[PDB]
Order: sequence, then C-alpha cells, then structure tokens
Amino acid sequence: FAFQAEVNRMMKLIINSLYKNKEIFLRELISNASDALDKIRLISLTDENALAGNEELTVKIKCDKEKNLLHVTDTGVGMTREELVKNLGTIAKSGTSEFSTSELIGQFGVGFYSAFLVADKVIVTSKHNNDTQHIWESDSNEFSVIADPRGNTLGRGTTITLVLKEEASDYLELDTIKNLVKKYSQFINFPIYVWSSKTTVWDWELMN
Ligand SMILES: COC(=O)c1c(O)cc(O)c(C(=O)OC)c1CCc1nccn1Cc1ccccc1
Repeated sequence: FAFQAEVNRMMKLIINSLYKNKEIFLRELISNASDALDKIRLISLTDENALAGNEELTVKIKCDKEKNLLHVTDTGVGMTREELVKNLGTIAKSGTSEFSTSELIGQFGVGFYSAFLVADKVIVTSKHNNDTQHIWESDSNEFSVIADPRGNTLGRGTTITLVLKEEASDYLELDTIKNLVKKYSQFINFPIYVWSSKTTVWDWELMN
C-alpha cells in the first residue's frame, strides 16, 4: 500500500543527507523531541498533573567524547514499555526475525534509520506516566528492552543515546555539536540546551 510510498520518501531523504554531511540524524533528533514535548503539553490541557514527574519542558544534549556517545534528553510524553516494543513497526525482538506501520515509518523512519549514518546502535531510555522506566536498544534490525536498573531517573521523557562509530568522532566536539544544534533548533519553541564549557566550569547553555 502506501507503506512503499513512505519508504520511498525515507530512502530519498537519508541518501540525500549523505551528500550534505549526514546531518539529518540530528535534525530528526531535535524535531522528534519537539513533537514529544508537544504531545505532553497537549495532554496537560486535560490532565491536571500530567507534568508531575518533570515540570519542565526542555531538550538537553550532552557529549561524552571519551566514551564516544551522544545523548539527547527531552522531557516529552515518553513511551510505555508497550510503545517501545511496537517502536516503528519494523524492529523485531532479538531472535524473532525468521517469523499502522506506514504511518510510523512516515514520521519516525527517517530519524531512526539515519541515526545509523553515524551510530552502530541506538539506545532509547524512556519514562512514560503510569509506567516504569525502560531501556531499549537496537542494531537497526532487532531490539531488546529491559527495565532501567536505576529506576525512574528521567521523571518523564526520553533520552536517545547514539553509540557513535569512530568514523564519526568529530561530531562529539563541542564547537561541532553547538553549531549544528543552533542551526536545527532556531524554530523549535522549546528551550534546547547543550552541555558546554566556560573558562573551567561546565553548565547547560541555551542554543535557541
Ligand atoms: C528515534 O527516536 C525517536 O524517534 C524519538 C526521539 O528521538 C525522541 C523522543 O522523545 C521520542 C519519544 O519518546 O516520542 C514519544 C522518540 C520516539 C518517537 C516514537 N514514538 C512512537 C514511536 N516512535 C519511534 C520509535 C523509534 C524507536 C523506538 C521506539 C519508538
């Protein structure tokens, strides 16, 4: 059906970004975090205390240069364990490959699959209201999900961790992330921060 139409759009956008410095993974990281924040703000209109777990609506990005990791943390609606298992309808549980999705592909396919332009794995730590906090890890093909051993550390929202390839080590430099976040967040209504350094003290720096 239209599942091939959205897949066609996804191939077009991901390969197009391969010419332009493979930056579409970061634009999608910011855009999807913004939509998740929009979702919980819409819910807070009906629910009185929908923000009781985390009363702030932010996007916070931190680089781990020595560990070669990229963290993007938003305080959006989050995802239940049942929502992590569904993901975007294309990732199966580990060991079950030999056994709608079109709407999930059209919205999240570009963001998920373009992350593997620079990352070997994609790890999702999410905390949704009325559910515990879980960790979800995928190799682009299969996934595995467990409950976070640390418990509820986000209050509410989602942290996307990208285990970057060494090929993409230059993305973790402060001046690189900051210029890229500033470019792709100038139209996001929510405040977006990057863990930056000032001389030496470290603190969140507003980028938009
Ligand atoms: C690939 O990271 C995301 O797309 C993503 C993000 O960057 C920031 C977020 O806050 C959230 C989020 O929690 O939205 C509530 C997501 C998940 C967006 C989503 N909502 C329903 C399905 N998906 C796609 C998906 C992909 C992999 C595993 C699970 C779900």
